[PDB]
Amino acid sequence: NINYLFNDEANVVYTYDGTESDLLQNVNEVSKYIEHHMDYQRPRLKVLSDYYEGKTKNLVELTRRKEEYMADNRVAHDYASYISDFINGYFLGNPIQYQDDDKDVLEAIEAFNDLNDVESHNRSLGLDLSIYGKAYELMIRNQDDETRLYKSDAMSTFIIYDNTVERNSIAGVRYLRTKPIDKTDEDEVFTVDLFTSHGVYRYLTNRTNGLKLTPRENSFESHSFERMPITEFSNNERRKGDYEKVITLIDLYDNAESDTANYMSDLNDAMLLIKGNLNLDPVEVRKQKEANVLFLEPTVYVDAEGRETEGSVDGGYIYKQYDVQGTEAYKDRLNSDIHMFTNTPNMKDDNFSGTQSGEAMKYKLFGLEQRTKTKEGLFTKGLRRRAKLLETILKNTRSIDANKDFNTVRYVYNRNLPKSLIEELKAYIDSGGKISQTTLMSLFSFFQDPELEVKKIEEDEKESIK
Amino acid sequence: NINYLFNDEANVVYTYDGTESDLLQNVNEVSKYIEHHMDYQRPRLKVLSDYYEGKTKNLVELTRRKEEYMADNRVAHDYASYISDFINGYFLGNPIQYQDDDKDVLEAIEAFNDLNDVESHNRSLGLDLSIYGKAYELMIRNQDDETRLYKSDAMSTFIIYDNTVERNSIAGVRYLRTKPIDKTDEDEVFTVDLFTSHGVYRYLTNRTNGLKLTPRENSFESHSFERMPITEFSNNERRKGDYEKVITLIDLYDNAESDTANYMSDLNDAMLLIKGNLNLDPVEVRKQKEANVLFLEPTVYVDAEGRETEGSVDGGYIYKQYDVQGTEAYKDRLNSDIHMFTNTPNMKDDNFSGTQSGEAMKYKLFGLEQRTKTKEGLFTKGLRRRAKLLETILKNTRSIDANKDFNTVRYVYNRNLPKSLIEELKAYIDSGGKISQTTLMSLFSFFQDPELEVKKIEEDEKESIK
Amino acid sequence: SNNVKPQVFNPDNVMMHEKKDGTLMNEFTTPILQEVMENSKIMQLGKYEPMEGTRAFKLGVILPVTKEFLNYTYSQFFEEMKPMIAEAFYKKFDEAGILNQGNNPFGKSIAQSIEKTNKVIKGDFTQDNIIDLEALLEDDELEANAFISKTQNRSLLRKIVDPETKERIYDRNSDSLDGLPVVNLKSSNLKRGELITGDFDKLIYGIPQLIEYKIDETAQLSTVKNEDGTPVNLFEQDMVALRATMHVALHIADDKAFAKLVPA
Amino acid sequence: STVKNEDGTPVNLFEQDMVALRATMHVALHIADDKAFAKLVPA
Repeated sequence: NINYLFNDEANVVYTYDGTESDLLQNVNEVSKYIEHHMDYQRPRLKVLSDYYEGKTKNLVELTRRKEEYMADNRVAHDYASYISDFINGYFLGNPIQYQDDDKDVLEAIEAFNDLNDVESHNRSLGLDLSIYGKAYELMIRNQDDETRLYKSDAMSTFIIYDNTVERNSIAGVRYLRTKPIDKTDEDEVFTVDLFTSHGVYRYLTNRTNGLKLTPRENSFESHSFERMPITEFSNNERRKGDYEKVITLIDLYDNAESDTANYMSDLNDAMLLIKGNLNLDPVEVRKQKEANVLFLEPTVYVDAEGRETEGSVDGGYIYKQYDVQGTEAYKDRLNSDIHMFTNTPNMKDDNFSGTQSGEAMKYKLFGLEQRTKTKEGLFTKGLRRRAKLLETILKNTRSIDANKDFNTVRYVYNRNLPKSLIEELKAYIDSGGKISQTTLMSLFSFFQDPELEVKKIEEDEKESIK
Repeated sequence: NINYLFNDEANVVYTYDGTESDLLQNVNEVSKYIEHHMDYQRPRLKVLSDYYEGKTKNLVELTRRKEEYMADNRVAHDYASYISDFINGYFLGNPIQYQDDDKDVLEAIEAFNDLNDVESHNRSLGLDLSIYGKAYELMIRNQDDETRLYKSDAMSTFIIYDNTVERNSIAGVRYLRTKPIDKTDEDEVFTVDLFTSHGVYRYLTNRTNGLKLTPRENSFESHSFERMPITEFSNNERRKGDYEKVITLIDLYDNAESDTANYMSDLNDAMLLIKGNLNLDPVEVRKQKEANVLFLEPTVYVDAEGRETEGSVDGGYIYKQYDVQGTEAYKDRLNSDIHMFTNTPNMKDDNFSGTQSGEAMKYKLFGLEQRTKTKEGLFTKGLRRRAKLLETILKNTRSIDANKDFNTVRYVYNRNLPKSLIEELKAYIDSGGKISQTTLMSLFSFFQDPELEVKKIEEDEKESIK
Repeated sequence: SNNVKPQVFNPDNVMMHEKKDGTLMNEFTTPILQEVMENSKIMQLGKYEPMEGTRAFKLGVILPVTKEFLNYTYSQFFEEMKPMIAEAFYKKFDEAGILNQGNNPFGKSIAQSIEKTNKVIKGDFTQDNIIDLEALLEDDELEANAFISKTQNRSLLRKIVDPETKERIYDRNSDSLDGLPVVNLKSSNLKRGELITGDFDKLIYGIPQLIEYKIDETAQLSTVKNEDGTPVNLFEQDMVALRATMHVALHIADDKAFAKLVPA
Repeated sequence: STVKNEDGTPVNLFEQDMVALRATMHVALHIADDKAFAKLVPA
């Protein structure tokens, strides 16, 4: 964990001094970047992903476990998923709305969004932003001649930026292990796709030969954009994940719970302790559950001079016990801190304010709102690049007039806070709102036929004339 | 820590007695300032940044740790991030608005802001203000002939000021290490940019030779401003960060919690203690988990004169324990003090009234508002310089009439408090407000088509005429 | 193993955290490359040949490391060492192809080409001897492409001036002689007073397999014996090793294309 | 270990740069009634 998440070589930004041409003529440089990514950045991302899947350290670190006769009782709590799903839903659970002053651009955007199911795509990006801290999307002109948008996995994609303060993206790379499922032999073959501002170059490598890039079939392929098609989004200016900073506390909670599970499994709850010199028949001991009287008769010792004295018999129940106060106060502190440092509502120490939920939520999530507003800023910074790409491909296909401009689009964000349609209708119709009958009926589910009802009303209103 | 954060040479303001020419003719003086910055100021900024990244001292101080058989259980709590994100979101989570009496200037400002995405930029400055206590911004006329604004990293930028009471900025410097990823060789070359009121000088240096500034390819590069382009913002009069003064409490909390985690890992929760001279078969002891009766038979000792006497057997459970009261009171005090000295809401000791989440918030954040109101002043003091630069470049490019003046702009700040659109609509339409139907519909998300609804209402309103 | 004094290995090639005298390299500062990495000269001069299969030969080395060394003394060792292996291979290939040294497996080399054609000049470095060296190539219609030299003889080259133009025939800044580039060999086999030249386009090489690196933790190293003489087991002794292999192929298309100058 | 080098040392796959394939299978057989089988043989 620590040695991967907090290493200095992980989470860096790759930069290159030369131009795209200076890089592309010397493809070995890209191999150096790929190797550095595999050796430093990928481990971090794999660890974060494992936590999202709940494969926490406690499950895999079997090295020091005991199972000679006791149970293993190793445990994983899934806080990482709880946190990331909550934070992502709060940010993008409600679709981003688009406004523009020019309807031609607005409808071109809306057409592209509908074709690509952009709502779900945006949510999946927000989720990757939550777990890995960064996310990538690739835009491609499809074989069926349509502009498509696809997410690119963080563990297999990265971008090399211009060294200047402007940090334009010079080139992006994607690489994937190609294998049969039979896992016969060498898993270590990678396909590499290198994206430049004018096309895709395709190569093969394996980790074995030190990743020297070999041209694939169809080794080059032109694309009609005029800038590198991959886009990168950041969770924050450090590109750090949401639970990445509390993984050590999640570990401590795993350990403490597995400790108590061991204590429960391995010690006897209670026993009848019998002391003193005596005869116990193991056949008679089976009556222990059904006897009412326990009679202990002490051994009488006879002295050689004739004295007599008795042994000390004794009997009573004993039971195991542990420091409940201190262990529960400690485990509660860990849980409380995991929620505090992630601005997630601590369900165990929570009270519903009165009867109305929205404003109580806006209070309790105030700390989460502060981070989300920055995430929102970086997200819009990325969406503008997606729009720049879309307008460029539309113009190059002349699917829109070259006169249009896409940077005027206004991205409007809404949080996924709970809402109350009754209070909102009352607030909209008071203060002068208007609603068409069919729409108003469509809002209430007690109408079995929201349209037939209109005819059924016309009949009544007609016979009311007579 | 202490020796770096509270040292006297860190956090000083560099001044120079001579004019810009007196400095520029003797560039070796810039070598002395760069050297001082590296040896005193940068360490402090590195520590503050490590704390924002959660790499607290407790994670890296492995020097005295133990791992011969116990676990490491080192821990980091991320208070620095929690604090900084909260305070910055509160100050700049809501974009700064602009007012002016002249629409020509107002639209030139707004055009520049839109091109540079100034909203996100301002937030990233307010964050650097919160981490390091100071932040920088560089303005440049781009190659494509556009006015661009870029934040400059606090760890690699500083300014040398005029010695007089007015403290005009004489020169700004930026210096960065240049390397490919595969080299870790002796000559750690730093590229140096020196910004003066007429241009940029560029040099190369390395620490090995003593930071002798050597001229470079295109050793000078003119710019069209008439004052040094870099601008510095200060978090407060002292340029101190927000958690700089509580890092020692954060450390104490890390140590206390890792201490409890050691106590939990290394001691057995409970054990069955058996005393006295006895025969225990380690094969029989495995029944301990499932036996109901424990029978202890004492050894009988026979005296040479024939006496008989019994050994003292005993048995019972024992369990580990720690001072939960005193340790929890101490750790609660640390948490309370960390929040108190940073005016951040203490979530563990908090209660909320009703549903006006803005008003109890203004009560509880009253202490935080007092500091933010000062930071707002210094931030505007910086924004005015940004505007002075923008007007100068616009006039020298004759993109605006030389008659205009930018100091009339009024910067309006709003806090990121929660708001209640229903309460506000009721307060705005009461007291005589007016809203257009399409806008009013755009406020409520139960309208699936806010514009189609108007046509759909016209149809109803038409058939109502018959 | 159960030996509590550090394990003596034969040969002593295993990296260790604890020296034979018991010194422990804890908190050990990372070394630095005080010399620049060397590069293959025949890969710099010669002509590359696209190849599969064929005549090649395999270079290889195995670096064993104690996992205490790999944990406490120097964690990044293997990553910092891959350049150094690649250098060792380059030097081995250069020394085999150029000087016919180091038990070269090929039956081909520049030293053998020169010794066969007897295209050797006895003499000190002089403008006339440099011209004669070049003329041994142009006699057979071949023009010199570069020079190979021991860097320690630049002191001799600076002493030669053209008596017509009255200027240095050797540009010490360009490191080019009579307008031709001079490449330097660090190997100990090329003596001070010796200089080699040829039309290196006539020297052809190929690389069927680029350097392959595998790291392993469970092999046996039969080539390294414990003090008791038993072979080292990586897993059992808690030790790690890196294997590197490479294939190289060498061909000389015209063995008269090379000439040599040597002290009298 | 079953294959030896020319010098008699056991073949080490790593140190020699070799690869080897192992195939294994578990199979069980049972005659439920020894009388259920008969054979015709040339005299």
